[PDB]
Amino acid sequence: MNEILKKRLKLLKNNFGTHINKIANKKILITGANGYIGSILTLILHGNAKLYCLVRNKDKMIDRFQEICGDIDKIDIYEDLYKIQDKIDIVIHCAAPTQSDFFIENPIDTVDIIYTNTKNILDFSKKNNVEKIIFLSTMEIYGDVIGDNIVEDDIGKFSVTNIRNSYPLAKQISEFMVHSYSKKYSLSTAIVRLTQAIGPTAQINDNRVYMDFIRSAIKKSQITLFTKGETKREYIDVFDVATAIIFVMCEKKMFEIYNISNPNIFISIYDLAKTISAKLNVQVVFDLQRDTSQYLPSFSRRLNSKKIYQLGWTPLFDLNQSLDDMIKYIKEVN
Amino acid sequence: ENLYFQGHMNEILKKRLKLLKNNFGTHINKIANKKILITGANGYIGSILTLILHGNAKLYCLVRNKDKMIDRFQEICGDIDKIDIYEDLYKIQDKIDIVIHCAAPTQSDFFIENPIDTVDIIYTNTKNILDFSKKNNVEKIIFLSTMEIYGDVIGDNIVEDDIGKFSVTNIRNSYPLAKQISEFMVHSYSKKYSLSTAIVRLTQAIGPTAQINDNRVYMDFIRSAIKKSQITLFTKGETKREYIDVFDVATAIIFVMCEKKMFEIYNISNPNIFISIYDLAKTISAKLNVQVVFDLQRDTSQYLPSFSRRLNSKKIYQLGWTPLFDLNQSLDDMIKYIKEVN
Ligand SMILES: Nc1ccn([C@@H]2O[C@H](COP(=O)(O)OP(=O)(O)OC[C@@H](O)[C@@H](O)[C@H](O)[C@@H](O)CO)[C@@H](O)[C@H]2O)c(=O)n1
Ligand SMILES: Nc1ccn([C@@H]2O[C@H](COP(=O)(O)OP(=O)(O)OC[C@@H](O)[C@@H](O)[C@H](O)[C@@H](O)CO)[C@@H](O)[C@H]2O)c(=O)n1
Ligand SMILES: [Cl-]
Ligand SMILES: [Cl-]
Ligand code: NA
Repeated sequence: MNEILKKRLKLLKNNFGTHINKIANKKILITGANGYIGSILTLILHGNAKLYCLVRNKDKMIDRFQEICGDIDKIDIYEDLYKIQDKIDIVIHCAAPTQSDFFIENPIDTVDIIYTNTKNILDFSKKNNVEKIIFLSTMEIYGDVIGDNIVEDDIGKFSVTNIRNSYPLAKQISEFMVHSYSKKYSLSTAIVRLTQAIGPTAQINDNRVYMDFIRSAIKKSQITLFTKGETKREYIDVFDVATAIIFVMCEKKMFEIYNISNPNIFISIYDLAKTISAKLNVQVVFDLQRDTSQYLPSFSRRLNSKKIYQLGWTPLFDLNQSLDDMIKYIKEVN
Repeated sequence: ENLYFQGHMNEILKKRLKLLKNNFGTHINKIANKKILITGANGYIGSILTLILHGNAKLYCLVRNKDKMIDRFQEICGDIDKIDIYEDLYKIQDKIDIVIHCAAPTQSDFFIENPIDTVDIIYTNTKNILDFSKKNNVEKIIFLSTMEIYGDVIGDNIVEDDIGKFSVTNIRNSYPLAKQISEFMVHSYSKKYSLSTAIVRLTQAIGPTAQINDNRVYMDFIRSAIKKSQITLFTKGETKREYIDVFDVATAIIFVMCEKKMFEIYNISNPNIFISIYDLAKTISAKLNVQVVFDLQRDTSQYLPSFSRRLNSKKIYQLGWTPLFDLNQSLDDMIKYIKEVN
C-alpha cells in the first residue's frame, strides 16, 4: 500500500521532477479532490505546492487522504467554494458523477450537477483572477465517432432522446463554456479528455467495468460479462493521468484540447476480463439477457495523443503493473 | 375611435383573429377555460399566443419585465384585465394545466457577444419551467425550439430524428447547444416522470407585430428600408430557408396542445414560403421602393454559414393544421403594422 504508492511517487519525481517543480508554491485548487483522479493529483502535488481541495465532505476526504499516505496538514479542505478567499493560480476541475447507472437513473441531475459546477467554477476562476483552469472531460464527447486516430477536432453527434447521453451532453456544454470563458476573458484554459483510468487506490464500490471485474472475481469467484465484450478502448493508469495533467498545467497556451490516453494499452472488454480472471484465478461467464441500458453500445476507438507526447509526457505504467497494483491495493484495504 | 360601430382593435389583427377562428376555432376552443402559462409571453410568439388564447381561456404570463409586457400586450390590442402577469414562478399559486415555454434570447449578436449568458439563460429557464411543471402536476408542456438544432444537417426533407453536431470551440453554437441540452432535459423529464411533453422546432417567424428593434434579417430588411432608404446584404444572400407567419406558428402550437401523446417532436414550418435571403431582400425592396446593395466587408461572425434547408412538416399537417398566410400577406401586414407604430 505504502509500498506501491511510494514507488510510484519516486518514479514520477525521478522522470518528471523537473516539470513538477514548475508549480512549486503555486496556489492550486482541485475540485472533486476526494475522487479517484482528484486524490492522486492531490497526493502527487501537495508537498510541492499549496493545495486547496474542494470536496463534498471534508471528513471522508480526510479518511481517504491518509489511506493514500497523505499529509492532512499540507492541504486546505473546503466544502464550500465561496469560503476560498486565497488567490488561486491554477484550477483543476475534476468533480463529476462517474457511475454509468447514475447517468440513466438521474439524467437530469447528471446534467445539472456537471453544468452548475462548471458554471460556478468558471465564475470563481474569472473573479479570482486564476492564471489557468484545467477541465477534465471524456472520450464520450466523441459520440458516434468511432475507430482509430481520433483527434480533438472530431465532433460527436448526440440524440436528445437517449437518456444515457446525459453525461456526454453535460460535458459537451461544459467544454463549450470552458472555451467560451477563455475566448471572452483571455483566461488560459485547457480541456483534457480521458479514456478510463485504472490503477492503485481504485475503490471496490466503483461499478465501472475494471472494478466490476475485480470485485466479482474476489467476492463471487466469478466474472460475468453482460455483453459479448467486443468494446475496444485504451486505458491509462491514474498516475499517468495525473502526470499528463501536470504537463498540461505547465504549458503556456491560451486554449488547447488534449486527449489523454496510454496508446500502448488498447484492449477489448473480453480480453480485459480474461487478464483479470487469470490474475485472480477465476473463470469468465457470459449472461447476455440482463438489462444493459446504462452501458454504451459496442464500439472501438483510439485517441490520437500526439499533443501530450509533444510536451514530453510519457506513460510509466503498463496494463500489468496497473492491474496488479490496483488488485493488490484492494486486497490490502479489505 | 369607433365611428362605424365595429370596435377599436387593429384592422390587421382583427382580420387575422377572425380567419383563425373560422378555420381552426374547433381547436382554439378545446383550450377554452384551461389554465395556461406562457413563458416569454412578452416576445413575438408568446405574445401572439397570449393574444389568441386570452379571450376564451384563463391565461398566466411569465416575463422578465411585467412593464414591457403590459406595453406589448396593448400595442397588440390585448385585454390586460384577462391575463395575470408574473415575474416569478414561485408566486403562481393556481393549478396550471398547460405550459408553453417560449422564453429565450433571439438575437444573433447576443449569441456570439454573450455565449455564456445565452447558454445559462436558456438552461436555467428550462430547468425552472420543468421543476415547476412537475410540482404543479401539469397536463402537458410544450418546449419551443429551433431549426438551428439541425446544425450541419442540411438539404431537403429534414426529419425530427435527424440531429446536428456542434463544435465546442464555435462560440455561435451557444444557442443550438443550449436548445439541445434543453430538448434533452424536456425528453428526460417525460420519460422519467411520465410528464407529457412536446418539442416544436421553428424556422423563423415573420408577420405583423414584429417590433422594429429586432435584428433578425426580415426586420433588418424592413427597418433598413425605412430608416435608411436602403436594403444592405452583408453576404451574397444565398441562404435558403422556410419562413412562417407568427400567427401560423401559434395555431400549429395550439394543434400540438390538443394532442394527447406522452412525447413527440414536431417541425413547424410553412413549406410554401421557401426563399433565398437575396429574393427575400428583393421582394421587401419592391414593397418599399428602395434598392438592395451588397456590403461584403463587415464582420458576419454572428451569422450562420450559408446553407439550404427544408424541414419535413408532415406531422403538424396530419393533425389538420394549415398555414393561412402566404409570404405576400405576411410581409405586407408586417410592414403596414410597423408604419402604424411610428
Ligand atoms: N459486466 C460487464 C461490464 C461491462 N461490460 C461491457 O464493458 C463496457 C464498458 O463498461 P463501462 O466502462 O463500465 O461502462 P460504459 O459503457 O457506460 O462506459 C463508461 C465510460 O465511458 C466512463 O466510465 C468513463 O471511462 C469514465 O472516465 C467516466 O468517469 C460496457 O459498455 C459493456 O459493453 C460487460 O460486458 N459486462
Ligand atoms: N443584412 C443581412 C442579414 C442577413 N443576411 C443573411 O441572412 C441570413 C439570415 O439572417 P438571420 O436569421 O437573422 O441570422 P442567423 O444566420 O443568425 O440565423 C438566426 C436564425 O437561425 C434564428 O433567428 C431563428 O430563426 C430564430 O428562430 C431564433 O429566435 C444570415 O446568416 C446571412 O447570410 C445577410 O446577408 N444580410
Ligand atoms: Cl469529491
Ligand atoms: Cl456571456
Ligand atoms: Na414533421
